[PDB]
Amino acid sequence: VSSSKIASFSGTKQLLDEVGPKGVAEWVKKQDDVLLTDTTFRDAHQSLLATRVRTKDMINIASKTADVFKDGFSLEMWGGATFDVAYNFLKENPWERLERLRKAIPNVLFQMLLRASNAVGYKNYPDNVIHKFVQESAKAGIDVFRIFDSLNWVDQMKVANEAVQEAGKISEGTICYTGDILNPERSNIYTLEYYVKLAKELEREGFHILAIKDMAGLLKPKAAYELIGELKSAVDLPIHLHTHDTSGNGLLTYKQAIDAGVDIIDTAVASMSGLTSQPSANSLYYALNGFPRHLRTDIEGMESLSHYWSTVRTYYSDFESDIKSPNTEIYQHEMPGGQYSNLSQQAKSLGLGERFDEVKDMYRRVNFLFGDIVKVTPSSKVVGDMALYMVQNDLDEQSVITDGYKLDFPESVVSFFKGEIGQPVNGFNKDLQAVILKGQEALTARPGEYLEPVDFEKVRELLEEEQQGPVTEQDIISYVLYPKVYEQYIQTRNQYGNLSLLDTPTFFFGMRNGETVEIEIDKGKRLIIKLETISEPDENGNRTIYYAMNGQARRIYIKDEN
Amino acid sequence: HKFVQESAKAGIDVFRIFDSLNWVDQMKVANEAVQEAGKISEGTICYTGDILNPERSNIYTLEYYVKLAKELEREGFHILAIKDMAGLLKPKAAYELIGELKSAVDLPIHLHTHDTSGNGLLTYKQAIDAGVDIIDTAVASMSGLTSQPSANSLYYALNGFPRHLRTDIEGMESLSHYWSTVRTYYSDFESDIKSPNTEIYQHEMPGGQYSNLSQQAKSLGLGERFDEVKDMYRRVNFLFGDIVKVTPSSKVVGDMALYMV
Amino acid sequence: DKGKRLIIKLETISEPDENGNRTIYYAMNGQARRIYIKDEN
Amino acid sequence: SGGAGVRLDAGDGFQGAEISPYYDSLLVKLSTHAISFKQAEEKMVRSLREMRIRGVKTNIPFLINVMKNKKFTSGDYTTKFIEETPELFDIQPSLDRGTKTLEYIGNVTINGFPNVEKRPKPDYELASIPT
Amino acid sequence: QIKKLLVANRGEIAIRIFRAAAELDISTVAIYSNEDKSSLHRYKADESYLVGSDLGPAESYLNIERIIDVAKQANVDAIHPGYGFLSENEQFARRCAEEGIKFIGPHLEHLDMFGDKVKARTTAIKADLPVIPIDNPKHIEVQVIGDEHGNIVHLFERDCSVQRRH
Ligand SMILES: O=CCCCC[C@@H]1SC[C@@H]2NC(=O)N[C@@H]21
Ligand SMILES: [Mn+2]
Ligand SMILES: [Mn+2]
Repeated sequence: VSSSKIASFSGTKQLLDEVGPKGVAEWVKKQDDVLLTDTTFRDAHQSLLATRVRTKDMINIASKTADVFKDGFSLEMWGGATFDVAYNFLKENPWERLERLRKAIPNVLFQMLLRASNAVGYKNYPDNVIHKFVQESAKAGIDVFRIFDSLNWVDQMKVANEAVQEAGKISEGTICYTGDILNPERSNIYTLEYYVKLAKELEREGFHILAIKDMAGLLKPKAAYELIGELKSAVDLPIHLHTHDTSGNGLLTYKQAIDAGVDIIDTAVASMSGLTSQPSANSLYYALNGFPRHLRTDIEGMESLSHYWSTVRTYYSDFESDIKSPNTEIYQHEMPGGQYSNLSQQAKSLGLGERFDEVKDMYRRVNFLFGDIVKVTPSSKVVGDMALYMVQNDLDEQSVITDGYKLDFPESVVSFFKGEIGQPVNGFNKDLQAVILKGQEALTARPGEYLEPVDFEKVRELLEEEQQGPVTEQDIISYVLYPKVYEQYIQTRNQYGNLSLLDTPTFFFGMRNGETVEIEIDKGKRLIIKLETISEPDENGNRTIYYAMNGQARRIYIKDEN
Repeated sequence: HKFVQESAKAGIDVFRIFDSLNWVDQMKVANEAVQEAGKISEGTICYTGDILNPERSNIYTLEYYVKLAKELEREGFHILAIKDMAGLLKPKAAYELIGELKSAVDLPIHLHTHDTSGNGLLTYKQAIDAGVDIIDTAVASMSGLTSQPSANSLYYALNGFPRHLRTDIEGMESLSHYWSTVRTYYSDFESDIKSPNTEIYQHEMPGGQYSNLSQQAKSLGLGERFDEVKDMYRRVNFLFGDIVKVTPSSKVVGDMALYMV
Repeated sequence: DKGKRLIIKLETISEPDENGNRTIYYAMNGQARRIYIKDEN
Repeated sequence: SGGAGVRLDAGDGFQGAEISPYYDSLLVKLSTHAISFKQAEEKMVRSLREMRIRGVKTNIPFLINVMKNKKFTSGDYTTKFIEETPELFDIQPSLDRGTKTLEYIGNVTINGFPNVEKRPKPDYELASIPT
Repeated sequence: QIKKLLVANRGEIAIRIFRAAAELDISTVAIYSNEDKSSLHRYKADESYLVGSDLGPAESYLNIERIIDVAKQANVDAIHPGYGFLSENEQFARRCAEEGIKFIGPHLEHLDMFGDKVKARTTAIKADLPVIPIDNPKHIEVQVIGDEHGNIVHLFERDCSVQRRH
C-alpha cells in the first residue's frame, strides 16, 4: 500500500496523540464492534516458530498491515521473547525492528508485553532499569504496555505502571487466568470473586486498560461469559481478552466473551493462528455472522495477509513444533504456551522421553505442592524444572521434605522459594521452603527493592571503550538487560554487519551455485550477489568463494569446519 | 441392492445416503434396499449456499431445506442427516437451520460438518442449542482443519451449558494419544493444509479438493494464477446454475475451472 | 620460445551444468581467464 | 588499454557479462589522441592489438584492418572507402597459443588421456636436470 | 539547480553521463529492463530501478509513461535521454516538463523541427544552406553547444566517412 495513502490514515495512534491514554480507553468503551489486536508479530510466532520470525519478513508486509489493520486497536509487536531472541539467535537489533515498523505503520497503536519485575530481561533489575527501559521504548514507538506479573502480585506491578504513566502511554494491567471458575472443586482461591477483587485493585492503581491473559488457553467458553460479565459490572475499564487456542476452544471463548461485552480481543492471521497461537481473526469474523456484534476488520485484507504468511512461515519450518492437534489435557496440567513441547525436547535430553507421561503427571502435582500457582514465565519454568527433577530422582510430595536436606534442588526452584520471582498468592509451605533453601534467607519485599540502582555512567564508558566510540541510550539499556548477549551481538556485527537486511532463506541457508541474490539497502540501491563457484580446500583448509558482487568479480576465504 | 444386503449382513447398521445434487428421486433405490434389510436409513441433505445471506441464493434458502427435509420424511428415512461437506454452515446458520427442521420434521437430526473454516466447533455448539440429536466428531489427534471437529474439545467446551456430549473423555484422550502416534506412519500422505481457511465461503470447494485442485493447477502451469482458478471455480458454479458440490459434482466444477483458465 | 613463456595457474574447476559443461578458472600471464570444458561421461 | 593518448568509455564488457541479442552490442568505446593523425592511427593499432575479449567474437580485427590501410592513413578517403576496398575483409586468425593450451590442459584434466590411467600427477623428483 | 538525475538509457552513454553527473556533485538514477538486471550501467549510478517486471526488452526504454514514475518516485528533477530511444522523441520531452522534470536536450520546438525529414529541409532553406542533387562524397558533421541565453559556439567538425551501408 502506498506510503502516501498510509500517511493519510488516522487510527488509534493519532487518537492517543489528541486525547491521551484516558481518552483512548474512554473511546474503546463506546465502540459497539469488537476491536482487535493482531499478534502475528509477537505472540503468533513466539508460539509457532520459536520467536524466530525476522524483521525482514515483517517489514515486507508492514505497509499492507498498516492498511489492513487500520481500524485495529493495536499491533502487538514487541516484548515477550522477542527482545532476547532477536539479539541472540537472529543477531539483529530489536530496536531497529521497533523503529522501522514504527515508520511504516504510523497509524495503529503499538503494543508490547512487559513483565513487571524485569521488563523483557531474564533476571531481576533495580527500578531505574525498568524506568529507563520504558522511557526508551515509549520514545521509540511503543504505545500500549501490557504489564503482567507471573504470580498476579499487584505490588510487583507498580513500578512499571509508574513508568508508563510518566511516558504518557497506555498501561494495560494484566490478570493471568488459572483454575476453572465453573468448578468449585478446582480451587478455593482462583474463584470468580478473586478476579473481581483483583480487577477492582488494578483499577485503583490507575491502569487504563484491563487485560485477561489466558496463557495456557484454560478459559472455558462459559467461564469467559461469566468472568467478563462480572468484570464489566465490577469495573469501568475496557476489557481486553487474550487467549491461546491450544484446547481448540479459542474461538468459542472469544465468541462468549463478545456476547458478554469484552472490548478488545487478540487474534492472529489464519495462517499464523490456532493450536498454541491465538484463535484466527479470519474465522471469528465469519463466526459472528448473524450475531449481535461485528468484528471490526477488513477480511479481504486479512485473507491477503494470511496468504503472505503462509509462504513466509515456510521459511521457518525448522522451527515448527510437533503439536499438530488441539490438546484438552491442558485442563489438567495447565502448561502455559509452548512449554508442553519445550519440556519434552528436554525430557528426552535426560532419558525421560519414554515417560513424559509421569512428567505431565508430576507437573500437576508439583503445582499443588508449590501451593497452587499462576504458571507463566517464569513460574512455569519453576514448576517444569521441579517436575523433571522429581521424576528423575523418584521423588514424592513426602520425599521432598524427608530427604530434602541432602537434595540439591534446581536453581530456579531455590530461587522461587527465596522470593526472587515474587510472592505467590498462597504463600510458601514453610517446611517445603526450609528444605529447599537449606538456610539462606527469603526476601520480604519485592525483589527489585533489594537491588542497588544501576549506574548507566559506568556502562556507557564501558561500551564506548569497547566499541569505536559513540554509543546510544538503547545500546546502554540493552546491555544492562542482556550483558553477554549484547556483547555477542557487537562482535557478530563487527564481523558481518547488519544481517537483518538479508532475506530469510539467505540468512539461514546461504546461497547455492548459480544463485543470484539481491539485498535491499536503501530505496533503489541493493547489493547484487551471485555465486560463481566454491573451490576445494587449500592447505590450511580454506575454501575460496568466487562471487560476482555488483558485476565485479570478487574472492572470499572461509575456513571449512571439518 | 446386492451391495446393501451384503453390507448389512456383514455388520453395517446405519446407511447415510446422499446425492451429489440433492436429487431425491435418485436416493429411493438405496433407501428401499436399506428398508428391506431391517437396518437404519439416513436421509442426507447436503448444505451449500448460506441461509444467513439472502444475496447468496434465491434457491438454497431455509425453505428449500425444510421442503427437502419433509420430502425425506415421506420416503421413510429414520434419521435426517445434514452433510456440511465443505464446512459452509456458519454457526448462526446451524442454529437457525436445526431450529426449523426440528419443528418441521419428527426425525432425529444428525449433523456432519468439517472444520476447515476453523468454526466447526462453534457450529456444533450452535446446533446443540437448537436441539440436534447426533453430531459427527473425531478424536483430537485425528481432527481439525479438513477433518471433523474434535470430540475431546467439544466435551470441555460445553461445560456450564445445558446439554452435554455423552462420551468418556479420559478414554478419548487415550484414543487421541494412540492415533497421534499412528498418524506418524502416514506422514508421506499428510495434507498440505495446515491452517484454517475462510475463502471456503467464496469458492465452496468441499473437503480436500482445494489442494488437489492446486496440485493439478501446478501440474499444468497455473500455480501463479491459482487466484484465477479459485475465482473460476466460483464463477463456474453459477455458470452451471448454482449446484451442490460433493463427489463427483465438485470434480466437474474443478475440471471446468482448470479448462477455462 | 626464447624468453617468451606461458605462466598458468589452475585455480578451480566447477561442478557441471545442464548443458554438460564444466567451467575452469585460470590465471594466465597476469590475466583472469575462464574456459568451458565439455565433460564426456 | 590505457596509457598515452588512449581514452576508454565502458559499454557492455567486463569480468563476465553476458551480452544479449536485444541491444546494440557495444563493448568498449575506444578513442586515441596525438598531434599527428598518423600518430593517432599507430596509437589506435597499438591499443586494438592489446585488447583481449574472450567468449564472443568481436570486430577488433576488421578495425585493425581499417587502421593499417594506406588509403585511410592518406586522409583522402570518401564514404565509398569500405566498399571499394575489398581487402579490409582479409582476416587471418593467428595461432593464439595461450587460448589453445588452456583448452588442452582443461580437456585432459577433466577427461584424462587415451591408454593412460588417472593417477596423482608426477613431475615427482626434485632432482632437476643436469646441464 | 539539479539535485538528482535519471538517465532514460543504457550502456556506454549511461555510464558516460553518470560520470559527468558525479563530477557536478549530482545524485544519479539508472533504469533497467529485465534483460539488463546485470548490465554494467545498472551498477554505476547511486540509484537503480526496474522499469517494470511486465515490460519487454525493447519496451523498457521506450515507455514514456512508465519511465516517468520511476522519476517522480525517486524525487528526481532532471532526465538525460542520452541517444537512441527517447532522445529525439517529441512526446517524451513534452511529458518531462509537465511532470516538473527537466529534459536535457534542446527546446520542445527543436525536436519536431528536426525529427521529421521533410521539415528539416524547410528549416535549412529558411537560413539558406545548400541541398539539391553526389560524387566521391565525404560525410562531415559539426558539433554545436548553445545555452538557453543565445550563446551558441561550435566545436569544429568530425569526419564520419568510414562506413558500411547504415
Ligand atoms: O578423450 C580424452 C581427452 C583428449 C586428449 C587428446 C589428446 S591430443 C593427443 C592424443 N591424441 C588423441 O586422440 N587424444 C590425445
Ligand atoms: Mn500469550
Ligand atoms: Mn465428510
